[PDB]
Amino acid sequence: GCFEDWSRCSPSTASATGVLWRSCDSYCKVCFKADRGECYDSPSLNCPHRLPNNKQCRCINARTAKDNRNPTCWA
Repeated sequence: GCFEDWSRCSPSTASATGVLWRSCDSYCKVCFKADRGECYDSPSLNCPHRLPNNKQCRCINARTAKDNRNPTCWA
C-alpha cells in the first residue's frame, strides 16, 4: 500500500514531492529508454504519502543504461 510511484502509470493518487517519486514509468522512459515502467508498490508496506520507500519499478524493454540527458533522469 505505497501508492505515489505506483501512481506514475496508475492514474489514481495524484501526488509527488521532492524526489517526485518519478522512479517508475517516468524514469524508465527517458532514462533507460524503456518501453514502460511497472508501477507497483512495495506490498510489505502501507504508507500514506511521502513514501520514502516508494521507489520501485521495473523498466520494461529498457534499451539504454542510466542516462543523464534529461533533468528527470537526474537521480
